[PDB]
Amino acid sequence: SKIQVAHSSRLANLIDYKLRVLTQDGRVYIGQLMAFDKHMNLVLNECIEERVPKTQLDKLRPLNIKVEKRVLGLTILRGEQILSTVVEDKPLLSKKERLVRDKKEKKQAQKQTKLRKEKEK
Amino acid sequence: NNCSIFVGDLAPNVTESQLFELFINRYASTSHAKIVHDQVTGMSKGYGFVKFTNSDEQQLALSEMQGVFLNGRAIKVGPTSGMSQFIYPVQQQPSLNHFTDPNNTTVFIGGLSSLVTEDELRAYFQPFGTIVYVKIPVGKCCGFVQYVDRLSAEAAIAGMQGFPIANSRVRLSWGRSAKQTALLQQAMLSNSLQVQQQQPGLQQPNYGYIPSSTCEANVSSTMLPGCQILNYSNPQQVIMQGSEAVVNSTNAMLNRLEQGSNGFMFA
Amino acid sequence: RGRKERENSSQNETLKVTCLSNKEKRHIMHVKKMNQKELAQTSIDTLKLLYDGSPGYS
Amino acid sequence: QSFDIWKNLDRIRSTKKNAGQFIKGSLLILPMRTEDKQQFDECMDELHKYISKDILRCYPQKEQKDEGMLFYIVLKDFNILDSCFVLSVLLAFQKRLWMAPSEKSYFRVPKNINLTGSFYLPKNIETGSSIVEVGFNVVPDFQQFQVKACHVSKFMNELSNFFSQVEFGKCEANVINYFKREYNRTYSQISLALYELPLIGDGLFDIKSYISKTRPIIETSKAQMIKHISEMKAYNEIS
RNA sequence: UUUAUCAUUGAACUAUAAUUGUUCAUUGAAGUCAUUGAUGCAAACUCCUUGGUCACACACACAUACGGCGCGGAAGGCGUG
Repeated sequence: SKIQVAHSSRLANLIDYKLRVLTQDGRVYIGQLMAFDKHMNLVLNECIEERVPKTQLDKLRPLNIKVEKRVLGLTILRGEQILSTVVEDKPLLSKKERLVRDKKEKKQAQKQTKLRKEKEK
Repeated sequence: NNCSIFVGDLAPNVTESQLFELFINRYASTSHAKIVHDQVTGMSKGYGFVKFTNSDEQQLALSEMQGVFLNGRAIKVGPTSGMSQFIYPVQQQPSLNHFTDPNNTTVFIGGLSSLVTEDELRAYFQPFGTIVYVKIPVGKCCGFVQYVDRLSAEAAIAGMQGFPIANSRVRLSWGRSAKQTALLQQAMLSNSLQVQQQQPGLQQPNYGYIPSSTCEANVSSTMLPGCQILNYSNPQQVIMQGSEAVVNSTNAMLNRLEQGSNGFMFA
Repeated sequence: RGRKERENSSQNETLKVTCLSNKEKRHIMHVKKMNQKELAQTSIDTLKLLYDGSPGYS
Repeated sequence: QSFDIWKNLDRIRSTKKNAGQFIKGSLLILPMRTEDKQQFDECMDELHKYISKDILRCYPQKEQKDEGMLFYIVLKDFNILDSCFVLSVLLAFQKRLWMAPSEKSYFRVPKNINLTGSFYLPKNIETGSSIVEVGFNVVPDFQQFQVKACHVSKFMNELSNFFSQVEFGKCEANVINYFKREYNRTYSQISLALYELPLIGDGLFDIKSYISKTRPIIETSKAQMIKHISEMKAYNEIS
């Protein structure tokens, strides 16, 4: 889908990407990751869960496929019953804009620590 | 105006008489005063309302009682009443004529041919509801039909409109009684005020009466809601509604047909 | 934009822009914010006080 | 036109623009009542000789009243002509017993009779005059339809114009027994309500507490009425 | 296009079943709503979020197939300090 996912990136670098994560059933969840852990428990913002019916599976066996989509919103999915994750869609704001946003967050956090040091005195 | 002031944080030994003595008769005239006590304990919660007629006297009392010694504590007599989108609607009054009175149940009939009698005009307006008098002015080709119910007057106007009595079309409207018409004629000859008076109510609620119900005629009544309990008599007093009412009405209408076939009554 | 759109739009009319001072727009937006929050917090409570004497009110 | 059923059947077969196709998922229920059974049986045997068993079915009652029987006539997967024929025959027969006891013809409709009847249809209808719908029907599931005061040809034309516009579909399988149970339940309720008619006074209203509950209240209301009459007399007095 | 509960008995009954099948009912345990339901097929209309809605010109190039020799932005590969 001409996204060109990064060639040397991991889960700390794939954050806030619109993932298309596959499970053991095939119940594909599409949404933005915002956190993970050692067991790969993924929170998913604006997530949608898509499946294929049993009648559509005969047409899928060797065209249009009518998938069943349900809307989950902000969910938190476990890492046991998942199989694979890919990157489907890029986020809204770019890498330089995320860098400027992270510098603003660091400056705001340093200002908050200076405010806590001023309130402690 | 009825300005309200809310006294708060009062002592326990302060009844409504002490609050009425401290509120009224001190450069003002408090119309009402009530201390909000407990629902089941009887003790006062320390709050009370005082409603006066004038707003200036209540404002002066709230300005003078702000911090006064009330049974060992403060009075706190600041006002309770007087940027949201929702406000209650307010209206003026139609100055109380005989059209805009909802209790006005007497119908002015006109356009008569000066030929119908009083018993016949009673017979025109009898099944619409109970009635009190059917007297008409002489030489004025008009009359007055006063019911007890207002829905009976609505049914009478909605049915009897456009009905020609003795080859003469009728004119139905509202109007006052004879004494109120005499008062309006006495006040209009000098043209000083010409003010009218509202017709008195029914002192509602009234569980027993059923509107638009007529009865012409011991009584062991069960007072059940599906039937009728009480009714106004036909001239007048209050009668208990018996079970043998449709039988007496049927005998009365058969007697009326027998006496109207011959000519003993025209109504 | 297109040429004929410019000859059509610049000849029809010129509208008037309304604008207010700083304290006026501040007071109006504060009244609109309190109206939005009082509409977000309110709810119709007519059925509770309209069936108050009903036999299954308790 | 004429007063014969078969001539109007030929006319409604002719000029209704290929009306031979029936309606997919079509159902009609006509509950009727007869005084006697023996006169009904010959007409129903002639109807079953004319109309097949798969299209039309009949359902008797349980004989609870023993005087007024109730018979269901269920037309299932019917065409537009057989519906008009069955409704014309039944609407003639359930009124010929009161109007013409000496005519003695189960398929000849006289001129003095007007066809007026009531038939149920399922709720899943789509219409997108003499036959009207009803408001405030008594059946939870079905819709009652009324025809009133028509001749034979007007009945044929109005029933054909009604079934040419309505669209049926997807009826429930044993909905007939559901309608039987609901109809029997509703009319057993109104029969019990008529059974409650002598039991008004002193029977089941707890009169012993109801007298004492309303004994001061009617007295105060009567005092208010006497005060109203006295205040009205003071209001109408000139003096 | 496809489904919308079983069992005992009564009046007939096809019948290897816990009378299965047909018409009517008493009773017994839970008893998805949905039949305008569910699946498949297919077209049209409308509305939402995104962009460089950019700088010059409305132009005759190419077998080594296309002068990728403008200012940038978004994603990525390779190389150097």
